[PDB]
Amino acid sequence: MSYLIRKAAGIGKGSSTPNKAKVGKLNWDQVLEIAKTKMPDLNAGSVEAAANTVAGTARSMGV
Amino acid sequence: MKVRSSVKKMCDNCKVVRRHGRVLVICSNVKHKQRQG
Amino acid sequence: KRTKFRKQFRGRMTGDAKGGDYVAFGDYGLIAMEPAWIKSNQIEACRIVMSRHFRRGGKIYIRIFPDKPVTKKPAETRMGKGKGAVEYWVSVVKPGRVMFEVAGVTEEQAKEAFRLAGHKLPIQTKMVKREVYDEA
Amino acid sequence: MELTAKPRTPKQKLDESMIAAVAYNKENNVSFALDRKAFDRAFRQQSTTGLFDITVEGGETFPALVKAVQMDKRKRAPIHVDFYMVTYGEPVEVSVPVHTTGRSQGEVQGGLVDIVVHNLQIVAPGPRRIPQELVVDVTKMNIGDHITAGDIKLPEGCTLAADPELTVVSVLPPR
RNA sequence: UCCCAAAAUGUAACGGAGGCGCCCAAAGGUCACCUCAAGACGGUUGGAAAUCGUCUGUAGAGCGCAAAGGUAGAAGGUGG
RNA sequence: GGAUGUGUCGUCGCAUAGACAGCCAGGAGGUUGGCUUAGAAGCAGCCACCCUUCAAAGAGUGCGUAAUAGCUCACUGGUC
Ligand SMILES: [Mg+2]
Ligand SMILES: [Mg+2]
Ligand SMILES: [Mg+2]
Ligand SMILES: [Mg+2]
Repeated sequence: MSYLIRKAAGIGKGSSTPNKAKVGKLNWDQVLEIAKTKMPDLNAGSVEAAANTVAGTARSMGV
Repeated sequence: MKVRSSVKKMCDNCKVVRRHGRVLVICSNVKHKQRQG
Repeated sequence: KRTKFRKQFRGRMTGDAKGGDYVAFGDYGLIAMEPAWIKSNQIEACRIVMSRHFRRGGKIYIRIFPDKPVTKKPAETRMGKGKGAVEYWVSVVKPGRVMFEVAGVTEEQAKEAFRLAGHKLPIQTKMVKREVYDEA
Repeated sequence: MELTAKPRTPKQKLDESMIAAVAYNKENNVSFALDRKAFDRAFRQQSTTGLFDITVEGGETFPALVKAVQMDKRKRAPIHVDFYMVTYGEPVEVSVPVHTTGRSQGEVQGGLVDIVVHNLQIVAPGPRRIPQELVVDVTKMNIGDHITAGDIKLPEGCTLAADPELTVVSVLPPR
């Protein structure tokens, strides 16, 4: 899903030090299209159960 | 068979076996066969 | 490591520990159980290994500066007076003396640094914890 | 801590598990002698900011507060301890240590949180209400932020002792 | 003269530092009289020190030279 | 310096509300984390150690390959 984030937020690369300097910030609207295209690749529950999954990745990516 | 006066653990398979007045260590890994004698 | 300007020469003698607490400037520390002399290069070695083990931190406290000039044997003979003006300096260490202390790292991350330094000391040592509160 | 005999000769103390202790205030100054284990179990908790019930052999419960301990060298086991019988209004000044709760905003960034002074002595602790700990905010700190005793909340009814501009905690830079 | 010298004194070594082989018609005698170094504040050929003034100041100065002891009620500095 | 050699005191935690070792069985979906590099996806180093489902599975210990794989451990249940 990192590709989709590197496109939506327009990220050239990322961040070597996510603890110091970050990259950017998006919105939840750009997350709905992520849990809608990659459905079979997620066995979550409903709504929030799939909204907190992706948010996780982003958290350590630098968003 | 590496003779070391200081035999200590190096993994989680090393087992110290006291023999006839001698310090030996058994292990699945044959590179971990240390012995004071 | 070495002093910046002193007198020159000295003597030699060991009495019981005097001014070494347990917990000073940090959480964990390392003490002597044996009375000896600590060459400066030994300190340097300790400090350095400790640095290797602690990539970032710089919270290594070393309060045992070497203030003892030791002489040395030029070549041979014995005709002539005070020899070897500059050989090395020492830091007398008596049991109870706190040589090294560090803070910030976990439990396992102290046994390691300490354990290593310890293989560079001419005497046994031990690691302690906080529990003593004398003067503050 | 059930206190028993209390002589002056440590002949029947060194052998057994007993530690020589004393207590005073302003009136009586009779020397005691408490158990090793009992103390090593109790001083671990209340430390120097908490009194404990001290019943002397016969039926004499006298409340006291630990003041100065003279532990032994070469060993971790103490050898002498000084007690202070708390009065009621204004006893002696007690030393209260400084803990730290919550992750700082400078530890994440790369720096480290460093307490410059562990123990901090204040004025007029107030009996029955002695501060056993001290909670100081650390999250408000960043990089190079200095927090003095003018920034530490008072446990209500307690005034400071050290200079107002003394650095208690400071977040040092990495390396 | 210190240190070694291990608290009377004394005590060695090709042990550890540093001085003397002088000087002063005044630096003597006596009688009077004055009080230092240093920092801060503020001032003009200064902008480190100093010259001045007001405070603080058991002397952190001085005593011809080396050092220790000693010295503020002087063995510090001047005059008849 | 090193070690299940023994004897004797003590500091921490785990109890049939069924450990621990062993055995049988399962082991992630996000994910091929971000970053740096020809490449390094638990396992060179910089960073974190967030989320969900669940009786439950730490982006994680060792061995490995040019990276992949695989073989396991933490954890869960059952049989004594
Ligand atoms: Mg001797
Ligand atoms: Mg004498
Ligand atoms: Mg004598
Ligand atoms: Mg003689």
